[PDB]
Amino acid sequence: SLDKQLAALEHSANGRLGIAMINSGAGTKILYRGAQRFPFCSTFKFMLAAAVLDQSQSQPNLLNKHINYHESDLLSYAPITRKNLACGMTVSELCAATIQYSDNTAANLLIKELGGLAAVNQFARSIGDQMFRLDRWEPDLNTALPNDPRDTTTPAAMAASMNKLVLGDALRPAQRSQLAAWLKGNTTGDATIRAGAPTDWIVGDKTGSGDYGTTNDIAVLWPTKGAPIVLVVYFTQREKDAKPRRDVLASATQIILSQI
Repeated sequence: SLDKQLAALEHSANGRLGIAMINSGAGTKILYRGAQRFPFCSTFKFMLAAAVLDQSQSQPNLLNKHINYHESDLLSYAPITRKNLACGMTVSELCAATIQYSDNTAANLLIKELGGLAAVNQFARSIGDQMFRLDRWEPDLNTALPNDPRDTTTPAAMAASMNKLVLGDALRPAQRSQLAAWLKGNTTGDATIRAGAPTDWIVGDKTGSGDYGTTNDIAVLWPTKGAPIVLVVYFTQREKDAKPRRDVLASATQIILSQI
């Protein structure tokens, strides 16, 4: 039914579709391949910023530590860090660049600042997420090889972690609002979940893309008009150099939100 709809959609796009939708207002969930591993690509940056915002509770002044960096830190996608190379940036500025632009160098500077890759994995365990695993730095974590467990999570686990962080009480209200705000002001997701949603709902989201035409989006949606919704949509294809399919994420989103 909903299965056959999602199964036909993913078949028509030559790939595998991973979906978790949570409605905290009713508690209900919707899963499709919700316990299968998918390469998370840049959507891990949501967990990264949440880890910094988490620490900003213990250390308030963290959001203002100034980070100097070097030409050697720059990557192909580093719009904000490239611009500020000769001046450096604050931890809060790196978070915003990381979430709202998917700046790869900003992400790497934040990983190092948190205490390395192990620190991100530790943070996920600390909120009860046993599926998340970060194995590489940017941009290597986007290889997305089929059935490769590195840099993966499951849709259900990512949805549960986002729900706890953006809507649950894993963060204090200001941190939570800051995270929602960064998500809400994301500029990279106009053609994904935001497209398939009602046009007056407000959406906050983090995209990801990788090889194998991997196209990801994770979002909190605020209906005007009801209780908030967490939607994870992960999509990966069979051909290594396939074009991304943001339309498929749009189609999956309107198929899912039809059930509400």
